[PDB]
Amino acid sequence: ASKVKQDMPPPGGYGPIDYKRNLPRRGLSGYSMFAVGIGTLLFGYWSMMKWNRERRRLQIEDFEARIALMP
Amino acid sequence: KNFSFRIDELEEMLTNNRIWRNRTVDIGVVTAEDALNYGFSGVMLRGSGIQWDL
Repeated sequence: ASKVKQDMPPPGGYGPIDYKRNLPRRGLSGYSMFAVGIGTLLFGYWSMMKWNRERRRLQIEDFEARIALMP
Repeated sequence: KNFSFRIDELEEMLTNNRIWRNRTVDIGVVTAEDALNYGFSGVMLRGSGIQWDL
């Protein structure tokens, strides 16, 4: 009466299975990376230029006050 | 159908790492004739260029 019933794949088979290596390239050129590094270095250099000159002026002002108080 | 992503993550961790490459590249080099004579089989043969798979 009852037909055979055992573990079999479904009709038409299973869905395709991926096996190829998948290592995508994120994407950024070495020239671009070096340019970003140089640009951030230059920006830091300029900002610290300005801040260090201001610090020199502040130190000179403190020295002026000390000179005034010295006698 | 999900294992290939796990292999890909393993490769992300290992295949292009400079420390892993420096640890494994040019280590334990065996010639094809030496591998055949010493009785090697499997990958130990196929790593030396021998085209053999049972």
